[PDB]
Amino acid sequence: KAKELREKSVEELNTELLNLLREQFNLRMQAASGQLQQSHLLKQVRRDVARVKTLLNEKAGA
Amino acid sequence: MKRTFQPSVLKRNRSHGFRARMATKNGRQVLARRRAKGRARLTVSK
Amino acid sequence: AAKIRRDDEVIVLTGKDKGKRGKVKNVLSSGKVIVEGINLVKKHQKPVPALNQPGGIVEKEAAIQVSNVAIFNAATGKADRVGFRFEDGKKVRFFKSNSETI
Amino acid sequence: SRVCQVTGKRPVTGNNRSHALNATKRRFLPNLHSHRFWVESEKRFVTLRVSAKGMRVIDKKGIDTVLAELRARGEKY
Amino acid sequence: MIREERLLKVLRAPHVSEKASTAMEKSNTIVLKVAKDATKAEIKAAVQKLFEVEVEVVNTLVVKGKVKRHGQRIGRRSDWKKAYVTLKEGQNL
RNA sequence: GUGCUGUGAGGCAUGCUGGAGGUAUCAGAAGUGCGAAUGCUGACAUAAGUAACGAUAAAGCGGGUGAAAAGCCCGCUCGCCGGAAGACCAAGGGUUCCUGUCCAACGUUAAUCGGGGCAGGGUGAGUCGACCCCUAAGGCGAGGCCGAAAGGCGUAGUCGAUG
RNA sequence: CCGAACCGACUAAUGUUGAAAAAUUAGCGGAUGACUUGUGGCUGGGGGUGAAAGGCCAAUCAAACCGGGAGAUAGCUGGUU
RNA sequence: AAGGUGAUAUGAACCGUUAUAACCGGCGAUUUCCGAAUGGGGAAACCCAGUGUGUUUCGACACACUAUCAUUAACUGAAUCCAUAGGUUAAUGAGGCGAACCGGGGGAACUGAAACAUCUAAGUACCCCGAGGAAAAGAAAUCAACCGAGAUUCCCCCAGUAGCGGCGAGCGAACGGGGAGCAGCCCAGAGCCUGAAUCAGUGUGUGUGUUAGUGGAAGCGUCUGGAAAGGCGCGCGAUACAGGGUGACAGCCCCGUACACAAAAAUGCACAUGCUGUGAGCUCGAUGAGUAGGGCGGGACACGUGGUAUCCUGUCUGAAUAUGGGGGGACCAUCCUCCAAGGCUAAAUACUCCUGACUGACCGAUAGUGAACCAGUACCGUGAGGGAAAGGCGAAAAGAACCCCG
Ligand SMILES: [K+]
Ligand SMILES: [K+]
Ligand SMILES: [K+]
Ligand SMILES: [K+]
Ligand SMILES: [K+]
Ligand SMILES: [K+]
Ligand SMILES: [K+]
Ligand SMILES: [K+]
Ligand SMILES: [K+]
Ligand SMILES: [K+]
Ligand SMILES: [K+]
Ligand SMILES: [K+]
Ligand SMILES: [K+]
Ligand SMILES: [K+]
Ligand SMILES: [K+]
Ligand SMILES: [K+]
Ligand SMILES: [K+]
Ligand SMILES: [K+]
Ligand SMILES: [K+]
Ligand SMILES: [K+]
Ligand SMILES: [Mg+2]
Ligand SMILES: [Mg+2]
Ligand SMILES: [Mg+2]
Ligand SMILES: [Mg+2]
Ligand SMILES: [Mg+2]
Ligand SMILES: [Mg+2]
Ligand SMILES: [Mg+2]
Ligand SMILES: [Mg+2]
Ligand SMILES: [Mg+2]
Ligand SMILES: [Mg+2]
Ligand SMILES: [Mg+2]
Ligand SMILES: [Mg+2]
Ligand SMILES: [Mg+2]
Ligand SMILES: [Mg+2]
Ligand SMILES: [Mg+2]
Ligand SMILES: [Mg+2]
Ligand SMILES: [Mg+2]
Ligand SMILES: [Mg+2]
Ligand SMILES: [Mg+2]
Ligand SMILES: [Mg+2]
Ligand SMILES: [Mg+2]
Ligand SMILES: [Mg+2]
Ligand SMILES: [Mg+2]
Ligand SMILES: [Mg+2]
Ligand SMILES: [Mg+2]
Ligand SMILES: [Mg+2]
Ligand SMILES: [Mg+2]
Ligand SMILES: [Mg+2]
Ligand SMILES: [Mg+2]
Ligand SMILES: [Mg+2]
Ligand SMILES: [Mg+2]
Ligand SMILES: [Mg+2]
Ligand SMILES: [Mg+2]
Ligand SMILES: [Mg+2]
Ligand SMILES: [Mg+2]
Ligand SMILES: [Mg+2]
Ligand SMILES: [Mg+2]
Ligand SMILES: [Mg+2]
Ligand SMILES: [Mg+2]
Ligand SMILES: [Mg+2]
Ligand SMILES: [Mg+2]
Ligand SMILES: [Mg+2]
Ligand SMILES: [Mg+2]
Ligand SMILES: [Mg+2]
Ligand SMILES: [Mg+2]
Ligand SMILES: [Mg+2]
Ligand SMILES: [Mg+2]
Ligand SMILES: [Mg+2]
Ligand SMILES: [Mg+2]
Ligand SMILES: [Mg+2]
Ligand SMILES: [Mg+2]
Ligand SMILES: [Mg+2]
Ligand SMILES: [Mg+2]
Ligand SMILES: [Mg+2]
Ligand SMILES: [Mg+2]
Ligand SMILES: [Mg+2]
Ligand SMILES: [Mg+2]
Ligand SMILES: [Mg+2]
Ligand SMILES: [Mg+2]
Ligand SMILES: [Mg+2]
Repeated sequence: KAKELREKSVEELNTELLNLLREQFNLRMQAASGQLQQSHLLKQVRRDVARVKTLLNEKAGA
Repeated sequence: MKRTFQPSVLKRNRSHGFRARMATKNGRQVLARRRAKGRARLTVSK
Repeated sequence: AAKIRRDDEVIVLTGKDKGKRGKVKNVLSSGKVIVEGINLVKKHQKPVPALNQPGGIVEKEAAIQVSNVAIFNAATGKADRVGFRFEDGKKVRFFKSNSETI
Repeated sequence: SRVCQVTGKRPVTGNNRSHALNATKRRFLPNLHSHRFWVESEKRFVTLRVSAKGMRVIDKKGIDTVLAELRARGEKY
Repeated sequence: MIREERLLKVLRAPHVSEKASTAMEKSNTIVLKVAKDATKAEIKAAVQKLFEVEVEVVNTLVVKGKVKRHGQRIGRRSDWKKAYVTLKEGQNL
């Protein structure tokens, strides 16, 4: 998924990162209350957050 | 009867703790020895 | 690469099921394969009140060493050996006996 | 430390020997003195801790030559 | 402002227990598991933004983890932070 | 285990057990032979079902639960402490706290009970305490002075409560 | 000065594989002082400290403990298949 | 690459199968706190700041700087007129850790001498400082013996010899010979001629490794058996019969092995070629002074003061300087030989915390590491420190459904 993210701009990456963090929080609430059946989604959003932060770091010349 | 071990955490740390060991070259050689032996607990420091 | 793959049709070389034929259902990283209908064992399954409880004596396949089976050459009707070669830039398997691609 | 700033003389170890030749460890110390040396070229006195031998070296070579040696060695005065 | 990225990390889970349930229906107080380094001010801002309720006051405490055996092996669970979050009257979570 | 065999250390054969290694001959090399060392390690005896079961404050009975109750729960009675054998802190310890469940081991007996096993729960502060400001004894200590080296002492400072 | 707390330790019995590697019980001395106690600090091994007994310095003291020189040395005792 | 989401360790929810599943390698990114720990402090993993940039919903938030010392530079700046000390700032460097080997500063005793003091143990153990991949040493003020050799280092001899020695216990060379390896240079200075040798750095090439990988020959029947790789029979491969696995012992079942190949990227080495610095040659000069030597006290030399050369120097002295000086084991003469008081230098040598491969008339659970196993753990101790025990179901869990006493 790093290819499609690499097209977006720094400002689009920051909006995407925020959206993932909200999703990660909602999943965390559902998991804790026992209302999450698809536990595999937790790892998925966690690694997506890492992908976005890596690209934000690559674009800053870092 | 009063026995020899009368615990006090402040005295324990001042006498044998990590920073007391680091304060002298002889104390740093204690730490070097215990690291070479591979101790899991280097000092009394909790 | 692996000479025996899942869904291959194999024939058993050694053991109580020597000479029998089946299809590879599972390849285990320990060098063993589950072959359909072959190395059958009778498991005394205790009932599990958590889910459904069909606790009884179940028959099921046990893993067998992968060197104890051979790829089955249906043309010759015999066990064969596998080689590797490159055709059209891709690596393929072929029967050692008649040199045909698997 | 008991070290001559001009020559680098410092304590050395050796033995006391008795008539029966019993050896006991001892030191030999340098003959050090703090002395104010007049530096004509800078119109001031510089105090050095020097052995009597070092004072003879300064008499021979001149305080300016000696002080240049000290600056080369990084020895502050 | 506390940044939204920080606010999204401080609340970990609701805390379910008899004392927590009694706290909710008797004093309008919800009990949360929060990040170990969260402050009372961070918890207050996160609840107000993410749960969309008005908070009166936050009380906190640190729960020390228990030593447990597991097949001879000895271990220790992690310390965690509990927050009693009193909501303003009329609010409902 | 048994039989045979040689002057001896030993050798050979074979039944049973065992379930995968063994090794002639002639040479070669040794961590090469154990009953003692108040030898070393582990196992198991003896005394012996003996001494003892940890303050001579003390128990009795009815009911409950339970496979089982002198010891647990409830009740009535009795006795013991009461400048403590009551209540509450600091220190020290660190979950021993509460609830459910279990009785192998632990508990000097039994145990349905437990500071025991397992699981869940429980510690909410502007005012209490710590942190914090301030210093004592004392410690460290830029430069500094001193010392073969390591280091010693100490100024400005900076720490240090038991205040 | 008499006498509890508190600090001691003169006598006796018990205990001596103890309830306890120094105690228990009945008596005993000091108890406003050269008193007693909490917390923290300082002194280090031929060294400390000692109202002085070679006392005490972590159940160790006519030279602490730990590691090293180290397999010290043993004209002695034991053992040697 | 057709499988996969590390182990205990099943399950759950999932990913993938022709190439963004997983896995392996190169290069990157992220990398909390403590620790030299460096913003101040501190009972390690904690407490408390300053300054500047931003941001703000006025509650606040984010980020970056801020140790010490050394050197250099700038600005500033006392007593004190110039000055100097001092002060501030900046740049660059250092500190800490690590098994051995290496150089240096200090330096025991037990023991042996059948006691013991000289002597020995021994410049050992140990403490300290410093360096490197090696270190140190090194280009004759060296030996030799009237013939000659030609820096240093290491190995074999010389030789337990010559000597030293309460002439006791003990200590113990050199000359000379055979080998490994081999290399020579610069400053103390001008002129000429010039940028010429030579090393160091940095680019670029070509090879050659290292860090993933690819292909890799040839067996069936029958007997015993739970199972064949064993027996018996008949075949086949071999530049591959090293080794490991598979239900008993397999060249031909599997993984390998011989052999033949492979790199996007990073990197080692040896060449080549750039760029930078370095200076090459000739000539004429110069030739290391509180030094050599001496007196006194010690130490080092195999050599214990001895008839004792030579070396080092704590103390007091003190030349000649090439028409000169050092050495040749007291000393003198003669002769021979060398040129101190400035410095650099590869190789042969020492070691192994660590990585890979291979090997053993080495061990096989009281052995071998203390530790085959979650061991420097449990446990013991205030602490330094001390320090265990504990391996094996089966080929495969097929690890015993169900019934019975309790
Ligand atoms: K102390
Ligand atoms: K037999
Ligand atoms: K047998
Ligand atoms: K014995
Ligand atoms: K008995
Ligand atoms: K008991
Ligand atoms: K009983
Ligand atoms: K007092
Ligand atoms: K004394
Ligand atoms: K002790
Ligand atoms: K002593
Ligand atoms: K730090
Ligand atoms: K001696
Ligand atoms: K003797
Ligand atoms: K003697
Ligand atoms: K096989
Ligand atoms: K094989
Ligand atoms: K001499
Ligand atoms: K050991
Ligand atoms: K052992
Ligand atoms: Mg001596
Ligand atoms: Mg409140
Ligand atoms: Mg609180
Ligand atoms: Mg043989
Ligand atoms: Mg033996
Ligand atoms: Mg025996
Ligand atoms: Mg015997
Ligand atoms: Mg006995
Ligand atoms: Mg016994
Ligand atoms: Mg009985
Ligand atoms: Mg009897
Ligand atoms: Mg009796
Ligand atoms: Mg009795
Ligand atoms: Mg009792
Ligand atoms: Mg009753
Ligand atoms: Mg009773
Ligand atoms: Mg517990
Ligand atoms: Mg309780
Ligand atoms: Mg309970
Ligand atoms: Mg019992
Ligand atoms: Mg019972
Ligand atoms: Mg319980
Ligand atoms: Mg309990
Ligand atoms: Mg100081
Ligand atoms: Mg200083
Ligand atoms: Mg002070
Ligand atoms: Mg203060
Ligand atoms: Mg206080
Ligand atoms: Mg007394
Ligand atoms: Mg009494
Ligand atoms: Mg009186
Ligand atoms: Mg009185
Ligand atoms: Mg000592
Ligand atoms: Mg006496
Ligand atoms: Mg004592
Ligand atoms: Mg003594
Ligand atoms: Mg010795
Ligand atoms: Mg001995
Ligand atoms: Mg600091
Ligand atoms: Mg800091
Ligand atoms: Mg402070
Ligand atoms: Mg260093
Ligand atoms: Mg002797
Ligand atoms: Mg060198
Ligand atoms: Mg000649
Ligand atoms: Mg391959
Ligand atoms: Mg092959
Ligand atoms: Mg066969
Ligand atoms: Mg077998
Ligand atoms: Mg010269
Ligand atoms: Mg000379
Ligand atoms: Mg001299
Ligand atoms: Mg002389
Ligand atoms: Mg002399
Ligand atoms: Mg002289
Ligand atoms: Mg001479
Ligand atoms: Mg001569
Ligand atoms: Mg062992
Ligand atoms: Mg065994
Ligand atoms: Mg302890």
